[PDB]
Amino acid sequence: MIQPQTYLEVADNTGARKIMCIRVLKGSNAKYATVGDVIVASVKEAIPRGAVKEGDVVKAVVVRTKKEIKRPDGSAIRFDDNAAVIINNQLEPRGTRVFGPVARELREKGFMKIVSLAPEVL
Amino acid sequence: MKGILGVKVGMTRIFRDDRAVPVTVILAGPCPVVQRRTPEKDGYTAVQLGFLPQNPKRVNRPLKGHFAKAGVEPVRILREIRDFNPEGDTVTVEIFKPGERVDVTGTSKGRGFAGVMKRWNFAGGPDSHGAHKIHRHPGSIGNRKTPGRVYKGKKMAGHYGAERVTVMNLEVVDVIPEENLLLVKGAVPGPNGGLVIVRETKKA
Amino acid sequence: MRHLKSGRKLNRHSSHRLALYRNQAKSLLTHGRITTTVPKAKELRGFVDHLIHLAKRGDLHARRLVLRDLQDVKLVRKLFDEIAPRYRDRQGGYTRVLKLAERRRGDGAPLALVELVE
Amino acid sequence: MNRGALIKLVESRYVRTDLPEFRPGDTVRVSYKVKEGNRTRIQDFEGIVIRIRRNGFNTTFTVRKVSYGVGVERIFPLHSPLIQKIDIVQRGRARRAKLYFIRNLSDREIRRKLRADRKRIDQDRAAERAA
Amino acid sequence: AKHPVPKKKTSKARRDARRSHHALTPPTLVPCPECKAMKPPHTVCPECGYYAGRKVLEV
Amino acid sequence: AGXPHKR
RNA sequence: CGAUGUCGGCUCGUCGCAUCCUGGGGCUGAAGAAGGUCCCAAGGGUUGGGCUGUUCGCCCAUUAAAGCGGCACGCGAGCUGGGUUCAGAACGUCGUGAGACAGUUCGGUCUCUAUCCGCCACGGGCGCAGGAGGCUUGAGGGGGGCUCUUCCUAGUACGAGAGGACCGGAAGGGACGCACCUCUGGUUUCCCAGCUGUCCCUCCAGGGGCAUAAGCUGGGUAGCCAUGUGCGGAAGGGAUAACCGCUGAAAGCAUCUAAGCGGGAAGCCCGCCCCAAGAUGAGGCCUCCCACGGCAGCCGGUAAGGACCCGGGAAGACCACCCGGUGGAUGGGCCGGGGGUGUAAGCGCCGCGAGGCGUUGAGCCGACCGGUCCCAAUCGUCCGAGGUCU
RNA sequence: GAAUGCCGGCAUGAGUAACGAUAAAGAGGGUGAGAAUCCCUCUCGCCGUAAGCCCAAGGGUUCCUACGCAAUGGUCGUCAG
Ligand SMILES: [Mg+2]
Ligand SMILES: [Mg+2]
Ligand SMILES: [Mg+2]
Ligand SMILES: [Mg+2]
Ligand SMILES: [Mg+2]
Ligand SMILES: [Mg+2]
Ligand SMILES: [Mg+2]
Ligand SMILES: [Mg+2]
Ligand SMILES: [Mg+2]
Ligand SMILES: [Mg+2]
Ligand SMILES: [Mg+2]
Ligand SMILES: [Mg+2]
Ligand SMILES: [Mg+2]
Ligand SMILES: [Mg+2]
Ligand SMILES: [Mg+2]
Ligand SMILES: [Mg+2]
Ligand SMILES: [Mg+2]
Ligand SMILES: [Mg+2]
Ligand SMILES: [Mg+2]
Ligand SMILES: [Mg+2]
Ligand SMILES: [Mg+2]
Ligand SMILES: [Mg+2]
Ligand SMILES: [Mg+2]
Ligand SMILES: [Mg+2]
Ligand SMILES: [Mg+2]
Ligand SMILES: [Mg+2]
Ligand SMILES: [Mg+2]
Ligand SMILES: [Mg+2]
Ligand SMILES: [Mg+2]
Ligand SMILES: [Mg+2]
Ligand SMILES: [Mg+2]
Ligand SMILES: [Mg+2]
Ligand SMILES: [Mg+2]
Ligand SMILES: [Mg+2]
Ligand SMILES: [Mg+2]
Ligand SMILES: [Mg+2]
Ligand SMILES: [Mg+2]
Ligand SMILES: [Mg+2]
Ligand SMILES: [Mg+2]
Ligand SMILES: [Mg+2]
Ligand SMILES: [Mg+2]
Ligand SMILES: [Mg+2]
Ligand SMILES: [Mg+2]
Ligand SMILES: [Mg+2]
Ligand SMILES: [Mg+2]
Ligand SMILES: [Mg+2]
Ligand SMILES: [Mg+2]
Ligand SMILES: [Mg+2]
Ligand SMILES: [Mg+2]
Ligand SMILES: [Mg+2]
Ligand SMILES: [Mg+2]
Ligand SMILES: [Mg+2]
Ligand SMILES: [Mg+2]
Ligand SMILES: [Mg+2]
Ligand SMILES: [Mg+2]
Ligand SMILES: [Mg+2]
Ligand SMILES: [Mg+2]
Ligand SMILES: [Mg+2]
Ligand SMILES: [Mg+2]
Ligand SMILES: [Mg+2]
Ligand SMILES: [Mg+2]
Ligand SMILES: [Mg+2]
Ligand SMILES: [Mg+2]
Ligand SMILES: [Mg+2]
Ligand SMILES: [Mg+2]
Ligand SMILES: [Mg+2]
Ligand SMILES: [Mg+2]
Ligand SMILES: [Mg+2]
Ligand SMILES: [Mg+2]
Ligand SMILES: [Mg+2]
Ligand SMILES: [Mg+2]
Ligand SMILES: [Mg+2]
Ligand SMILES: [Mg+2]
Ligand SMILES: [Mg+2]
Ligand SMILES: [Mg+2]
Ligand SMILES: [Mg+2]
Ligand SMILES: [Mg+2]
Ligand SMILES: [Mg+2]
Ligand SMILES: [Mg+2]
Ligand SMILES: [Mg+2]
Ligand SMILES: [Mg+2]
Ligand SMILES: [Mg+2]
Ligand SMILES: [Mg+2]
Ligand SMILES: [Mg+2]
Ligand SMILES: [Mg+2]
Ligand SMILES: [Mg+2]
Ligand SMILES: [Mg+2]
Ligand SMILES: [Mg+2]
Ligand SMILES: [Mg+2]
Ligand SMILES: [Mg+2]
Ligand SMILES: [Mg+2]
Ligand SMILES: [Mg+2]
Ligand SMILES: [Mg+2]
Ligand SMILES: [Mg+2]
Ligand SMILES: [Mg+2]
Ligand SMILES: [Mg+2]
Ligand SMILES: [Mg+2]
Ligand SMILES: [Mg+2]
Ligand SMILES: [Mg+2]
Ligand SMILES: [Mg+2]
Ligand SMILES: [Mg+2]
Ligand SMILES: [Mg+2]
Ligand SMILES: [Mg+2]
Ligand SMILES: [Mg+2]
Ligand SMILES: [Mg+2]
Ligand SMILES: [Mg+2]
Ligand SMILES: [Mg+2]
Ligand SMILES: [Mg+2]
Ligand SMILES: [Mg+2]
Ligand SMILES: [Mg+2]
Ligand SMILES: [Mg+2]
Ligand SMILES: [Mg+2]
Ligand SMILES: [Mg+2]
Ligand SMILES: [Mg+2]
Ligand SMILES: [Mg+2]
Ligand SMILES: [Mg+2]
Ligand SMILES: [Mg+2]
Ligand SMILES: [Mg+2]
Ligand SMILES: [Mg+2]
Ligand SMILES: [Mg+2]
Ligand SMILES: [Mg+2]
Ligand SMILES: [Mg+2]
Ligand SMILES: [Mg+2]
Ligand SMILES: [Mg+2]
Ligand SMILES: [Mg+2]
Ligand SMILES: [Mg+2]
Ligand SMILES: [Mg+2]
Ligand SMILES: [Mg+2]
Ligand SMILES: [Mg+2]
Ligand SMILES: [Mg+2]
Ligand SMILES: [Mg+2]
Ligand SMILES: [Mg+2]
Ligand SMILES: [Mg+2]
Ligand SMILES: [Mg+2]
Ligand SMILES: [Mg+2]
Ligand SMILES: [Mg+2]
Ligand SMILES: [Mg+2]
Ligand SMILES: [Mg+2]
Ligand SMILES: [Mg+2]
Ligand SMILES: [Mg+2]
Ligand SMILES: [Mg+2]
Ligand SMILES: [Mg+2]
Ligand SMILES: [Mg+2]
Ligand SMILES: [Mg+2]
Ligand SMILES: [Mg+2]
Ligand SMILES: [Mg+2]
Ligand SMILES: [Mg+2]
Ligand SMILES: [Mg+2]
Ligand SMILES: [Mg+2]
Ligand SMILES: [Mg+2]
Ligand SMILES: [Mg+2]
Ligand SMILES: [Mg+2]
Ligand SMILES: [Mg+2]
Ligand SMILES: [Mg+2]
Ligand SMILES: [Mg+2]
Ligand SMILES: [Mg+2]
Ligand SMILES: [Mg+2]
Ligand SMILES: [Mg+2]
Ligand SMILES: [Mg+2]
Ligand SMILES: [Mg+2]
Ligand SMILES: [Mg+2]
Ligand SMILES: [Mg+2]
Ligand SMILES: [Mg+2]
Ligand SMILES: [Mg+2]
Ligand SMILES: [Mg+2]
Ligand SMILES: [Mg+2]
Ligand SMILES: [Mg+2]
Ligand SMILES: [Mg+2]
Ligand SMILES: [Mg+2]
Ligand SMILES: [Mg+2]
Ligand SMILES: [Mg+2]
Ligand SMILES: [Mg+2]
Ligand SMILES: [Mg+2]
Ligand SMILES: [Mg+2]
Ligand SMILES: [Mg+2]
Ligand SMILES: [Mg+2]
Ligand SMILES: [Mg+2]
Ligand SMILES: [Mg+2]
Ligand SMILES: [Mg+2]
Ligand SMILES: [Mg+2]
Ligand SMILES: [Mg+2]
Ligand SMILES: [Mg+2]
Ligand SMILES: [Mg+2]
Ligand SMILES: [Mg+2]
Ligand SMILES: [Mg+2]
Ligand SMILES: [Mg+2]
Ligand SMILES: [Mg+2]
Ligand SMILES: [Mg+2]
Ligand SMILES: [Mg+2]
Ligand SMILES: [Mg+2]
Ligand SMILES: [Mg+2]
Ligand SMILES: [Mg+2]
Ligand SMILES: [Mg+2]
Ligand SMILES: [Mg+2]
Ligand SMILES: [Mg+2]
Ligand SMILES: [Mg+2]
Ligand SMILES: [Mg+2]
Ligand SMILES: [Mg+2]
Ligand SMILES: [Mg+2]
Ligand SMILES: [Mg+2]
Ligand SMILES: [Mg+2]
Ligand SMILES: [Mg+2]
Ligand SMILES: [Mg+2]
Ligand SMILES: [Mg+2]
Ligand SMILES: [Mg+2]
Ligand SMILES: [Mg+2]
Ligand SMILES: [Mg+2]
Ligand SMILES: [Mg+2]
Ligand SMILES: [Mg+2]
Ligand SMILES: [Mg+2]
Ligand SMILES: [Mg+2]
Ligand SMILES: [Mg+2]
Ligand SMILES: [Mg+2]
Ligand SMILES: [Mg+2]
Ligand SMILES: [Mg+2]
Ligand SMILES: [Mg+2]
Ligand SMILES: [Mg+2]
Ligand SMILES: [Mg+2]
Ligand SMILES: [Mg+2]
Ligand SMILES: [Mg+2]
Ligand SMILES: [Mg+2]
Ligand SMILES: [Mg+2]
Ligand SMILES: [Mg+2]
Ligand SMILES: [Mg+2]
Ligand SMILES: [Mg+2]
Ligand SMILES: [Mg+2]
Ligand SMILES: [Mg+2]
Ligand SMILES: [Mg+2]
Ligand SMILES: [Mg+2]
Ligand SMILES: [Mg+2]
Ligand SMILES: [Mg+2]
Ligand SMILES: [Mg+2]
Ligand SMILES: [Mg+2]
Ligand SMILES: [Zn+2]
Repeated sequence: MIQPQTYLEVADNTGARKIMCIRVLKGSNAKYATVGDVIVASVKEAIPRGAVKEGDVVKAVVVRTKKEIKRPDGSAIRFDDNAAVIINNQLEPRGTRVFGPVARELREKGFMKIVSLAPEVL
Repeated sequence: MKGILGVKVGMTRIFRDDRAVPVTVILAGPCPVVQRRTPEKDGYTAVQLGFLPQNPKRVNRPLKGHFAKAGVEPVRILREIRDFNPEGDTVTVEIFKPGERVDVTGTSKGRGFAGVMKRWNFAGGPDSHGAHKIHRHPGSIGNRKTPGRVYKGKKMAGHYGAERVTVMNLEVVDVIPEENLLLVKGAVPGPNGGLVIVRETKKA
Repeated sequence: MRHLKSGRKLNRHSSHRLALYRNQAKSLLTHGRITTTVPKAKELRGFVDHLIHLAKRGDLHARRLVLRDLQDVKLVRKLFDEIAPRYRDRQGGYTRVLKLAERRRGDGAPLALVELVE
Repeated sequence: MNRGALIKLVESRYVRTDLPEFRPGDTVRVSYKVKEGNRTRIQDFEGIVIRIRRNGFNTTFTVRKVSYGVGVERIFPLHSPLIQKIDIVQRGRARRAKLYFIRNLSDREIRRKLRADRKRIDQDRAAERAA
Repeated sequence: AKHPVPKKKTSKARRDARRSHHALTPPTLVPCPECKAMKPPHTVCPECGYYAGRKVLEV
Repeated sequence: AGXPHKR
């Protein structure tokens, strides 16, 4: 449940640290973004000399949420933060690493690169 | 147009192909036929179904005479299923198989006098910024001198629920003939213990 | 909505309502029979039937439990020594409520008696 | 009729009795059958059980873990057929029935608050001496 | 608000039509099987003190 | 770098 | 002018169509794709932000689209009160001055009680020619009506290439709607535990009040719920719009038309869901009572039935509705289970002690699922047909 | 017959709003024609830098006792300033 104004950690080495969702790229008027949904974001905090810098308007895919996501098998999974991975217009990651676990929902949603770079897929 | 009377018993989930499927459990049969509606005599076609046995001590004479002509023990409720003429003289859950698709009718839970926010999902008022005793009020209800009145059907506060509701196209997940049970995926109107009607769907 | 909720409110907040029940319990267990309004009477039944049943157990844990409501040690003694023994073979139902025929004058309220059973 | 018995009757085909009893505060490894791309796998999830909400067949339990610097909580139905096995890896003694407070604690604060439930540990070791 | 107020005096006919629902229903009363007095059903008889066939209360 | 920063 | 509250916002809509999108078309300087432009179409839809009192507008990020207008520039006995529009104050400017300025600036009392119409809900009465208990037909209303992406067809037709379809077929969404509580997530005013201060019971131990209308804190059943779950828009039939025809004169040719007949829209009718015989045009079917006594009328006693009263209820403001009333499981208790809390008190043992260990998943324990006549629905009363005329 | 006329009487709104701090009550026993409301007892709750006590102002018999309840008391009243 990410929506405009929501801050997210960036789980990659793109240089970003914190992004604030400014749009949920899901149809005409999606209220929320969950795992696997792409957002548009402003970069609110970056480390010096990165691929992205503070003030960039980037796209990112939500890779884990503090709201638990439910699964057709009757189980759920929840994380301790909202994290996302900065991507390009071809849904490819813009960094070389991703940090922390990601939700397996990314695989079925079409983000095979990120899932591979993930240390754990839960 | 097969149909059967039932009582809603409660909800659960079962597992089916490593997938959790929320179900609501309905006790349907057995349902004797007590009167058949014919085009020759009644102008249409239907079966009057009985359901749930009744203590004869509390069945009055005119009803007792009705059951008698049918050859049926006294029953609690009588409901008709329209355009349905079962070959037998008793309808059970076995008229439904798993994977079929049904419409379920029940009486929704009664909320009594419901405000405009619960009944009609109105937005109410602000909760600060000067809002003055209107937090749950409906707002304007009209215009001014033209038309100088309120439309019929204007959404307002009033009784909500305890009405007939049909939810449609529910998958029949399982049927347990030994206990007249019927598992249906999803949500069925009404409280546990209420009277439901299960009919073959009208969705193609 | 009030769907499947147990418990009268009796237009008292939570600590006043518990105190109402405790004071009525003391009065019933003291006099054997008391007059109240019908709604209060109907609520007393459960509250007192539990204290009596605990008195049937008789152990020290029961006494301290019952003391939490009744507070009066002599009263509990009468409950454990005199009242509870006469119910030893009775499975619940230690209290009865019978309605009275005349209402109060000043507020028309319907009255009932609540008594301990024989 | 007894509506409650009818529901328990519906649930009886799916009730499991092979899984070990455990309590909040116990550290646990759940072997869980997942599907990834084509095939299906067994992925272990090991952590402290922070709650067990009971509803007969519909009872569920939450297991919390720190994975690569991120807290992960996972909820499992206790009678889920996707559960291959559950290995008790440690018995912890809690004083609460729900342990959400360990979300705000460091690793050494948790270790100090949830210490080994020596009693039930002895019980496990006394069993398994079944012969 | 802006203080709503009757626009016209209610007519004799109209205020009496309002009151067509105000007649009291007489108290419902059964005879007491002991003393034969008229009393409300399901109450202890206030005349002889009996209910359910036995003496319950002093009159 | 929490948590929002000032700078 | 013995008062028609004046901008904007919010809330709630509803209508028009000169149509923003979606559906159907003709022309194109239409290869395809994507456009342009005109015609038909008002069913549905028509996003979230920054600035500003703003309407408007500009901008950011999206979108199928971010339509324009009416309804007293819709809506202050619905809310707001930022602007404007009293009294205070100041700036620029004008005036000798008092003062003044659709110039600016800071501040600045928006009235508990709805009689009538109207609207949302719910009853009472009478009627529907015997009196009743059931089950129904549906005249006529109302609700609903949205849409995108990806894949297959097929990198095919078209195209130098870039690019890239029609038709047909799958899958997955967004917003909205109805219902629901198994799951996820709330609440859960006393369901359990822990805690501080104080006063008290009874000194220890154990407890009770108060600290909020829960003292505080950690939890939390049923219920009510959404963030959660199911399901819905349809399909289909029919008649049409623009538009395209078949056959065809008048008018030897031609012409969709004058006779006749096709095709053709998210739109119209039906279909789906809900209300519904006060539909006074008051419908239909099944069943029950039965022709009573006394001078289309009266008074009585009754029949079938119903009401009263009572125990209650996921029904409910009252009313109504539904269930039950001893031939009974309706509520209360009690028992069993569930569920919550998380190992009571007492005792024993270890420690100088705070405590710890065992007894012990103990004790307590709302509503949920059941059982059990232990308590209470005692006993009764009053209404209620004899059926108009051709 | 009108002057938002004057004085008085009586209507309507209506058995409606309200009955004046949300500190809170319950039972038993008295009294009496009559009692939720007066007296007594027990239980409960509220104030306690007061919601307790003592002066001053102002008020002017409101103090105490007996006997009463038409009106006054926002209900009742056997009680009371
Ligand atoms: Mg990093
Ligand atoms: Mg840099
Ligand atoms: Mg910066
Ligand atoms: Mg990256
Ligand atoms: Mg990290
Ligand atoms: Mg990997
Ligand atoms: Mg199955
Ligand atoms: Mg029934
Ligand atoms: Mg129902
Ligand atoms: Mg029904
Ligand atoms: Mg209902
Ligand atoms: Mg209700
Ligand atoms: Mg409301
Ligand atoms: Mg709502
Ligand atoms: Mg609702
Ligand atoms: Mg609603
Ligand atoms: Mg709102
Ligand atoms: Mg709100
Ligand atoms: Mg508020
Ligand atoms: Mg105000
Ligand atoms: Mg105000
Ligand atoms: Mg107001
Ligand atoms: Mg307010
Ligand atoms: Mg007006
Ligand atoms: Mg106006
Ligand atoms: Mg008009
Ligand atoms: Mg209703
Ligand atoms: Mg409905
Ligand atoms: Mg489907
Ligand atoms: Mg069965
Ligand atoms: Mg019901
Ligand atoms: Mg509510
Ligand atoms: Mg409420
Ligand atoms: Mg109940
Ligand atoms: Mg109740
Ligand atoms: Mg209570
Ligand atoms: Mg109250
Ligand atoms: Mg009150
Ligand atoms: Mg009170
Ligand atoms: Mg009251
Ligand atoms: Mg309190
Ligand atoms: Mg006492
Ligand atoms: Mg006595
Ligand atoms: Mg009394
Ligand atoms: Mg009382
Ligand atoms: Mg109890
Ligand atoms: Mg009685
Ligand atoms: Mg009475
Ligand atoms: Mg009185
Ligand atoms: Mg009174
Ligand atoms: Mg159940
Ligand atoms: Mg793995
Ligand atoms: Mg850890
Ligand atoms: Mg500790
Ligand atoms: Mg410790
Ligand atoms: Mg231990
Ligand atoms: Mg107002
Ligand atoms: Mg006001
Ligand atoms: Mg007013
Ligand atoms: Mg007038
Ligand atoms: Mg009037
Ligand atoms: Mg008059
Ligand atoms: Mg008159
Ligand atoms: Mg008159
Ligand atoms: Mg009237
Ligand atoms: Mg009235
Ligand atoms: Mg009446
Ligand atoms: Mg004027
Ligand atoms: Mg005037
Ligand atoms: Mg005027
Ligand atoms: Mg006026
Ligand atoms: Mg047009
Ligand atoms: Mg279009
Ligand atoms: Mg088009
Ligand atoms: Mg040309
Ligand atoms: Mg084209
Ligand atoms: Mg075109
Ligand atoms: Mg339209
Ligand atoms: Mg429109
Ligand atoms: Mg703005
Ligand atoms: Mg800002
Ligand atoms: Mg402008
Ligand atoms: Mg487009
Ligand atoms: Mg906008
Ligand atoms: Mg406009
Ligand atoms: Mg105009
Ligand atoms: Mg408009
Ligand atoms: Mg104008
Ligand atoms: Mg203007
Ligand atoms: Mg206006
Ligand atoms: Mg206005
Ligand atoms: Mg106003
Ligand atoms: Mg305004
Ligand atoms: Mg107005
Ligand atoms: Mg108004
Ligand atoms: Mg309003
Ligand atoms: Mg202001
Ligand atoms: Mg202002
Ligand atoms: Mg301005
Ligand atoms: Mg101003
Ligand atoms: Mg100057
Ligand atoms: Mg000058
Ligand atoms: Mg000059
Ligand atoms: Mg000025
Ligand atoms: Mg001016
Ligand atoms: Mg001006
Ligand atoms: Mg200017
Ligand atoms: Mg200025
Ligand atoms: Mg100020
Ligand atoms: Mg009115
Ligand atoms: Mg009002
Ligand atoms: Mg009028
Ligand atoms: Mg009626
Ligand atoms: Mg009849
Ligand atoms: Mg009938
Ligand atoms: Mg019908
Ligand atoms: Mg119709
Ligand atoms: Mg009509
Ligand atoms: Mg229609
Ligand atoms: Mg449509
Ligand atoms: Mg291809
Ligand atoms: Mg190509
Ligand atoms: Mg081809
Ligand atoms: Mg080519
Ligand atoms: Mg297609
Ligand atoms: Mg809509
Ligand atoms: Mg709804
Ligand atoms: Mg529900
Ligand atoms: Mg609901
Ligand atoms: Mg729940
Ligand atoms: Mg539940
Ligand atoms: Mg929960
Ligand atoms: Mg839940
Ligand atoms: Mg709950
Ligand atoms: Mg308690
Ligand atoms: Mg303790
Ligand atoms: Mg201290
Ligand atoms: Mg204490
Ligand atoms: Mg003492
Ligand atoms: Mg002590
Ligand atoms: Mg105290
Ligand atoms: Mg205090
Ligand atoms: Mg207090
Ligand atoms: Mg506080
Ligand atoms: Mg406490
Ligand atoms: Mg709490
Ligand atoms: Mg909670
Ligand atoms: Mg939702
Ligand atoms: Mg859908
Ligand atoms: Mg041609
Ligand atoms: Mg031709
Ligand atoms: Mg020709
Ligand atoms: Mg023609
Ligand atoms: Mg045609
Ligand atoms: Mg053709
Ligand atoms: Mg056609
Ligand atoms: Mg469509
Ligand atoms: Mg109907
Ligand atoms: Mg009729
Ligand atoms: Mg009907
Ligand atoms: Mg008509
Ligand atoms: Mg007529
Ligand atoms: Mg007729
Ligand atoms: Mg009829
Ligand atoms: Mg017919
Ligand atoms: Mg009731
Ligand atoms: Mg009743
Ligand atoms: Mg009622
Ligand atoms: Mg009825
Ligand atoms: Mg009935
Ligand atoms: Mg009955
Ligand atoms: Mg009966
Ligand atoms: Mg009876
Ligand atoms: Mg009966
Ligand atoms: Mg029962
Ligand atoms: Mg029972
Ligand atoms: Mg009850
Ligand atoms: Mg249990
Ligand atoms: Mg348990
Ligand atoms: Mg211990
Ligand atoms: Mg112990
Ligand atoms: Mg020692
Ligand atoms: Mg337990
Ligand atoms: Mg207990
Ligand atoms: Mg139990
Ligand atoms: Mg349940
Ligand atoms: Mg029995
Ligand atoms: Mg009798
Ligand atoms: Mg005169
Ligand atoms: Mg004159
Ligand atoms: Mg005059
Ligand atoms: Mg005047
Ligand atoms: Mg006037
Ligand atoms: Mg004058
Ligand atoms: Mg005058
Ligand atoms: Mg005068
Ligand atoms: Mg006068
Ligand atoms: Mg005079
Ligand atoms: Mg006068
Ligand atoms: Mg007068
Ligand atoms: Mg008057
Ligand atoms: Mg009057
Ligand atoms: Mg009234
Ligand atoms: Mg009254
Ligand atoms: Mg009124
Ligand atoms: Mg008032
Ligand atoms: Mg009132
Ligand atoms: Mg007041
Ligand atoms: Mg008061
Ligand atoms: Mg008062
Ligand atoms: Mg106060
Ligand atoms: Mg207060
Ligand atoms: Mg206080
Ligand atoms: Mg008491
Ligand atoms: Mg009292
Ligand atoms: Mg008293
Ligand atoms: Mg007395
Ligand atoms: Mg009194
Ligand atoms: Mg008294
Ligand atoms: Mg008093
Ligand atoms: Mg006294
Ligand atoms: Mg002090
Ligand atoms: Mg103090
Ligand atoms: Mg004076
Ligand atoms: Mg007096
Ligand atoms: Mg008096
Ligand atoms: Mg008097
Ligand atoms: Mg005198
Ligand atoms: Mg007075
Ligand atoms: Mg008086
Ligand atoms: Mg007064
Ligand atoms: Mg006297
Ligand atoms: Mg005195
Ligand atoms: Zn008698």
